[PDB]
Amino acid sequence: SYYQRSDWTADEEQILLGPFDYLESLPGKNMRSQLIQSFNTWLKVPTESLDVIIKVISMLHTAFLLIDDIQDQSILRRGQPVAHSIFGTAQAMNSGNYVYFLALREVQKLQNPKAISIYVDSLIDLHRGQGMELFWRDSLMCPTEEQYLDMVANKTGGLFCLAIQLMQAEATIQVDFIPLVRLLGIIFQICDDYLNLKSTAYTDNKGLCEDLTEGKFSFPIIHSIRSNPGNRQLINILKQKPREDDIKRYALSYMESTNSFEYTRGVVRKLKTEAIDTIQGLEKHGLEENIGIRKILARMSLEL
Amino acid sequence: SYYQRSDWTADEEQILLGPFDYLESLPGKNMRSQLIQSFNTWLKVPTESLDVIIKVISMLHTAFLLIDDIQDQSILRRGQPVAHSIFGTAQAMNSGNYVYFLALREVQKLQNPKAISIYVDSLIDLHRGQGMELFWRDSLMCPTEEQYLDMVANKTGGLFCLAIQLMQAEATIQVDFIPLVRLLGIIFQICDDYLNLKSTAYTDNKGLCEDLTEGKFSFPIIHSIRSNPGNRQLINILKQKPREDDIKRYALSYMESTNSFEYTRGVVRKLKTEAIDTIQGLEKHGLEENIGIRKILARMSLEL
Amino acid sequence: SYYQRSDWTADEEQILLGPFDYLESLPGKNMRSQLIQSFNTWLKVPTESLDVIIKVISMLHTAFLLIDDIQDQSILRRGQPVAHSIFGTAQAMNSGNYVYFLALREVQKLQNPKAISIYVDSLIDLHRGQGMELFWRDSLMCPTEEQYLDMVANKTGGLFCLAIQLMQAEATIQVDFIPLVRLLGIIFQICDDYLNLKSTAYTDNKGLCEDLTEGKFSFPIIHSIRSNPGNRQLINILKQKPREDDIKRYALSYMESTNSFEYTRGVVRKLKTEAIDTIQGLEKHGLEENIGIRKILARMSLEL
Amino acid sequence: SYYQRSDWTADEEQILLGPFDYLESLPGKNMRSQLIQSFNTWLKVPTESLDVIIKVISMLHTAFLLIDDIQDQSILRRGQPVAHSIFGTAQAMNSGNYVYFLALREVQKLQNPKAISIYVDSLIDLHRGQGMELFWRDSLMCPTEEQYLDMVANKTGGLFCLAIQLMQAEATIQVDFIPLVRLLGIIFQICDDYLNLKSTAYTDNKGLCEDLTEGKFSFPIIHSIRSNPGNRQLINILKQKPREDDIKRYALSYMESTNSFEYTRGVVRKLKTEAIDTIQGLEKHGLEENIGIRKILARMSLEL
Amino acid sequence: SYYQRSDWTADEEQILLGPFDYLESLPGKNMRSQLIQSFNTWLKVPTESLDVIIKVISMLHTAFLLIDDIQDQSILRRGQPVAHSIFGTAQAMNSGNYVYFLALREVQKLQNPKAISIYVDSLIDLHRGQGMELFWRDSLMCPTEEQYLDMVANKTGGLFCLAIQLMQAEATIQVDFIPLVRLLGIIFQICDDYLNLKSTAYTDNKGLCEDLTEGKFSFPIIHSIRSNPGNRQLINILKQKPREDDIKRYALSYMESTNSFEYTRGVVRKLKTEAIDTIQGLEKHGLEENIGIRKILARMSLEL
Amino acid sequence: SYYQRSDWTADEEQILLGPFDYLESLPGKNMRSQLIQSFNTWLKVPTESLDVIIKVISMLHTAFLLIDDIQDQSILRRGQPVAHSIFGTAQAMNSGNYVYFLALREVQKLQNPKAISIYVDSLIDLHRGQGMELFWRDSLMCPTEEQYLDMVANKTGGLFCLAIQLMQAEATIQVDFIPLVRLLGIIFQICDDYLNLKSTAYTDNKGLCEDLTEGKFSFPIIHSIRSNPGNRQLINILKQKPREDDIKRYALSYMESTNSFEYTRGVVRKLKTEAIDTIQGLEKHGLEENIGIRKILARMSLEL
Repeated sequence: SYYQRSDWTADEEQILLGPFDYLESLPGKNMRSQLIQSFNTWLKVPTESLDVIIKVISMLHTAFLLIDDIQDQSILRRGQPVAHSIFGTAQAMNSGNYVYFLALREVQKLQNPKAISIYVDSLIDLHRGQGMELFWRDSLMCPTEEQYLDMVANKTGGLFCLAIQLMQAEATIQVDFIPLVRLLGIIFQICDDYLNLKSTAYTDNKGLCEDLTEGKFSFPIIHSIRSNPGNRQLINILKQKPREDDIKRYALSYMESTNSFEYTRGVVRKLKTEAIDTIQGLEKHGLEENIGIRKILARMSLEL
Repeated sequence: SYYQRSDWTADEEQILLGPFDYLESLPGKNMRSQLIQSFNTWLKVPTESLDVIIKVISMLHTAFLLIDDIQDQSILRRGQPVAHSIFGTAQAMNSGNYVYFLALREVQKLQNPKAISIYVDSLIDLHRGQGMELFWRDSLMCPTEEQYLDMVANKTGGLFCLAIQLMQAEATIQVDFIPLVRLLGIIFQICDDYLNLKSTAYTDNKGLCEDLTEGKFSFPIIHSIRSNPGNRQLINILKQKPREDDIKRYALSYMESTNSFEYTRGVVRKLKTEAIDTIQGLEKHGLEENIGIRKILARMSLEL
Repeated sequence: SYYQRSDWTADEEQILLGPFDYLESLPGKNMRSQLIQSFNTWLKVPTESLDVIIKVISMLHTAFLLIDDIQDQSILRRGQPVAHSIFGTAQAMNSGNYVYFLALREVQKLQNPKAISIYVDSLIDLHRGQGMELFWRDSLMCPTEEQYLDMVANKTGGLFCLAIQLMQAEATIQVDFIPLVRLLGIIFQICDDYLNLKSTAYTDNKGLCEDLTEGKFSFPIIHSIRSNPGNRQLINILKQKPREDDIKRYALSYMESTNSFEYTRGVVRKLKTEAIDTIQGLEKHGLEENIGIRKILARMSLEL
Repeated sequence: SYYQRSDWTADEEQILLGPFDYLESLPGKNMRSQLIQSFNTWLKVPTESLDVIIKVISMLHTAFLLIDDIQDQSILRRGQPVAHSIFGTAQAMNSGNYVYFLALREVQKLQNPKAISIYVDSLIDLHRGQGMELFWRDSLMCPTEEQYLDMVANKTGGLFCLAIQLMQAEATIQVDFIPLVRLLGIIFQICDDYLNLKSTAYTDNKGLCEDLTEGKFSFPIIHSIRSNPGNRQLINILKQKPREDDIKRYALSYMESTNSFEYTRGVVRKLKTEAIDTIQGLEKHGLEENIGIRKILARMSLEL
Repeated sequence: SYYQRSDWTADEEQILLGPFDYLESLPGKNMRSQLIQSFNTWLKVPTESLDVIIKVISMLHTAFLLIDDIQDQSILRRGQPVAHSIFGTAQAMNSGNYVYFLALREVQKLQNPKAISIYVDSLIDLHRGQGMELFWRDSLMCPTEEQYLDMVANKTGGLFCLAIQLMQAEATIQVDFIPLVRLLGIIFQICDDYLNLKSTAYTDNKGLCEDLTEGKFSFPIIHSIRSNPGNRQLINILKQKPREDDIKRYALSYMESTNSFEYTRGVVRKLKTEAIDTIQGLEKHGLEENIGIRKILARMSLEL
Repeated sequence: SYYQRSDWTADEEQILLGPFDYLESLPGKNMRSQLIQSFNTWLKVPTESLDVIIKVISMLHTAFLLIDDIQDQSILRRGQPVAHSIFGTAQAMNSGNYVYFLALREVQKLQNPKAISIYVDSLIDLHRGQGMELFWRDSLMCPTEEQYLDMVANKTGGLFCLAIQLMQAEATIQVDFIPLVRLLGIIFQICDDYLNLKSTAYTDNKGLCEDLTEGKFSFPIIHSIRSNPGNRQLINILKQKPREDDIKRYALSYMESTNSFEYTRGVVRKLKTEAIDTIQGLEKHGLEENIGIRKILARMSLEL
């Protein structure tokens, strides 16, 4: 035969994972692993299966970061260069897409037929989330706050619900944790939306107000645009995707003038009270007190 | 409750599949359908199953085109604009990645315990193929022809093999058709590589010598670079990613001087001969005479 | 005294009108002269006054072309280079703005107390028209056809009305010709919108489908976008401001599929019919039969 | 009728004035209003008419800023983003051009036929000034100092003389203040020319030496170029329109080496002595002592 | 010892002369060989020496083409891609500069004490010529025709004179042929300047009117700019360095209106007449009738 | 005669030397002049000839800086703008190429036939050095450390050896100093390679890690790339030519992780010990003790 097929070699797998391994080497906050641990106080998935779920979620998380940074044309991730500024958008996009299916091969180790439908439903929902966010961005059409939370429940909540739904599939308890964890993702994203524009530590890790450079209809941005349609300064700044900080400082100033950050803080307050009440609900009906998930809720809301 | 979850709507699916429907609306060759059809003369998959496999292969094929045209920074697809030059790269990339998982969902309709692993194995090989091709392109490091074929087996063969491996999994005979189909994919790809540089039908559909613009180390380009490594004009032309026709016709002329199109024709002759031997071996061992796969063979190499 | 004021010199006026004289040297259709001439069959303005109004309308028309080609980022004007591609945007913009006021000075030669307010009212409407068109373009927000016509009445009708309103102000009859002329301007503009996409005479003078390159929401483009709002290819093509012909011919093809050129032809038929009714009504009430305005009518819609 | 014309709505006027209202909200020094107040000590125009003149001058001033920033491709105005970096050059240019004629409609409220000829003569002169400055810039031809002051007397003095000439038209005193106010504009512009390169507060408000980035043949720049034609470093730096501060710091260093800033300071001294002597001249012949205009002269000359 | 010095290898010379060999592989006119050949009818240089001078002139000529195409930012050379569009500017520039000194080494093979000073004097004049041409281009300051000719004598004559001055130095007769050859170089250059704007053979080899794209003040361009300095379109077109054909054909049309190609034809007629007089004077004083130099004369002006 | 040749004027020589005179006015470290003085303790070349050698070496040094900065697309030189950011790449390249031959005319003043062959051999070697460095850079092929030192001995050592070899030609002593001075250039370049990435004073003079922006396979960069081929982060950062400091700080961090700076320091140690032993060798055999060259060796190695 003229063609003799060769085995896949570690050296080649080291190329394919180049961009992905670069990100995993950048130190991150590891909040999804602490989310899983919190919920395991209740679901008590054994260590063998839990370690597989933690691998799958951490894998997909990094893969999405590779691809969001490309799609969102970001400069910094975790204070350091975005992977594609080193490896180029093409290899980084491929490396992330590759990992998606490496994680699918991992979920398969659970030998749990429900876990597969869960992964497929989840990846469908994640892509539906980024699909709507990109739609609004590129059409310069500000969504309603309700539309935004639907999108976030798919895009950010979608990974949280995968993690917990895989755990539910690996446990016999018949209690539905998904509503709680979806709420936690929404809070997490709204908090992330606020910190992008207000935290000094987020300026260090992504740059000043990078959501403005990216053109994102984020939560406080939506509220400031919609609080006065007569003024089109902010939505036009979004259209310009400004890299300059003079424009970003002006936008962040305009957004304070529309009380958009008290608004967001107040919404996060109301959602935290729902989450605490949901948690207390689960515990009234058979579940032991869960300090860890109360701390994960406190940690994500400190409005730095 | 502040957040109430909404259903996914037909209008939103229409947005998410915007770029995908655009490509599907472009008249194509539907070549993998004619290949499945000709293998079904042997495998005789039930029609409901063949219809599901045909949808899966159709979706994935269009989806990769979205992603591949982005990574290659192509301009034309099937003589029309590439999807991201209409919808933008981000929405094109998400549309393609989305469809990867809509197809995984469609594979589930077969209800075959082995289908998920077949899908995973193929998507992994697909990304392994494209991963290595990007690696060589981005590093300006010319592969050997042996390495090229290994990569092609994964990249172009990877989806051919997914089709025949799903069919095998739904058939009642046990014959292994994979080495044949992977040979058919290598031939298909080498022919594509030649036509991209030498066919008017391709200069009209993707533009004149578009593998040069995209910097690709394709089969004739590899041969021409390696046949006189003291002359470095062709590899340097690749690095310049030329959109200008004058540079591309000079490269094309250099490639006739190194006699690389005759080389490629000869290799295709040798590979088609192995394919016919393989087909004839399968037929001497039981299976019935397959005219259709001989026509597919003779159609894909027609201009060679 | 250190500073001594110098006079303005012929050499400096030549510099200031550099871009303006350039456009005027380009052979044009001189269409507004043929429209003034045909309304003068009724208004019978004295020749000295008509000569001043004709210079005023000529200057303003060329001046707006300078400014409009800059705001549209056009390439060709009357088949030749646009003025700023020779003189630069800044000098083209100043030349045009200058001429606005040289024309205001020429209007003063009429010595008519009401002429200044007519000029002001027209320049204001002109900028109101262009203001709204830029607003819709820059915001990627498709107007309704009713909104388009209102805008066109101001933008294209605004200078037609200035001509006829200055003439009325110098005539001795009291008939109001404005609603007719503004209808004539809306027709002129809709015809321009159609020809820009469908005429070889325009593809040679401004380039193929140049309203697409400039992102304009023109009459047929509005109809095509709104007639199937689930398909978003055409509006997305506008956002990309494509200079490539392949994208433009795809858009042009989509626009034939939504049947938007037949729609535009029908609307022009309806509007020409109103115009003839209006003309005939003016004639039944006293004024003499005006063949010339019927020829202007039939000339501007000729290719429709 | 198929077309029914709509009234202009406040919402639409809020769009047209978008860029203009943005500038008027940025806090400025308001030196033209204090110029008018100073001169009213003498002309005693009543409050009803004066308020109209102050509106017209402040309107035109902002409109010119919109357009100069576009023409001069500036980044900052009054320490904040230039309007067109938010609204785009097109809407900003239109909004400014629009305001030109809004101000003409305002001058009309004076019901003073002389005021109209004054406005027309003034707008002619302003455009003649920017016409010559742009001519020299784009031709990389350094003017003489005398040519520069002729240009400035039109460009900067032109607005000062409009303001005072409108006041003279609204007052019965037969004393010609224009020579004095033209001198004041020249001083103002030379001072502005120096502060652009030397003031720390101007670096905060426009950036470091932004006249260099813009390529302006400003007063000290002219003198430094002409003080040694053998060296072409400075005029070549002008050609490069440098955004980098390394180049601007070098240019400002070279310009100190040619004693160009003592030269400019010395010229401002001589012009202030002329202005004070002119003011004393007006007062010897009937006019009361005018402290305010002495302070406006002191405020503009403090060589920060 | 840590460092051990290696020899220079054939493979490394191949790399260094990569761009130079590329140009030499492009079919050219070999015009300076036909000029040397025709002067050798008189000077009768021994063949070994003439072969060395011919190699020196060949190398320098190709080398300057490398450097000149870089400084002019040209696209096509002899109908093919310019060397730096294949190898990059840096390697093209180094290749050319390298060859300058490989040619100095070849000049040494003549073993003539006066040859080094001849080479130096020519390279110096060559760079003096190109230096002044860049100065006028970069400063947008049109030279006088007298200045142009002085520059051309150095730039184009400079290498003609190097050839004839090396030959004179190896011959046994004492006749001075330099003023003749420098006249021949001025004629050659003026003809090149005309053909670049008017010949189909040149529009195919360098592109349509490429001196406009490169902003050159060439002989007809100088005449057209200076013949009506009130019209500034042509000089402004130079500043824009237009790659667009529409701008270039407008310039070409303006240049026919100023009657600058007839002027250039007339000047070439006058200069060819002086050349024939000079040739005939050399022949009446001893030298034999030189048909070949009359053919070179009549060939270079053929299209004029 | 129609053409009358003009003399070269000081004003024109001042244009040609524009970029070169700009550099010579920027204050530099003057290490080559102190190298020549050190070696003259031994060679005792008289002041008349030495002053010529110092002129030639300082001339060529500046000329190469003009051209390297262009080739390497640098921003700063000696803390100030690169000459071509003021004069443009074309005039700067010409001015440097011009000076090459001005220096050749200077070497001629030595009336030393050996000096000419020395200059030619040296300019050949310099261009061979930059030829190989550019080859590796543009091909993204990391050379071996041995290949790098061969290149540096030509590129940096080539000017050092010219200086000393011209002195040897002007002196009767028959002792070969070239091996020592070539070693000194290698040390100098390795030191320069390290200081580019580590010195605070080099960040001030060229910018942070400018070798990374330029894509140079410098000494520590080579060692870090080759110390782990599995990781391709650093060589890919080289390919991207990063202007951003986030990427450069990451690269410099990665390079510390591979102990590349201890490696380079250790190599410089071993080379200094060879140089000191070489110097002691020359002194054992007749040469007087040479403190100056011991200090030039100490000054270049202080690893700031």
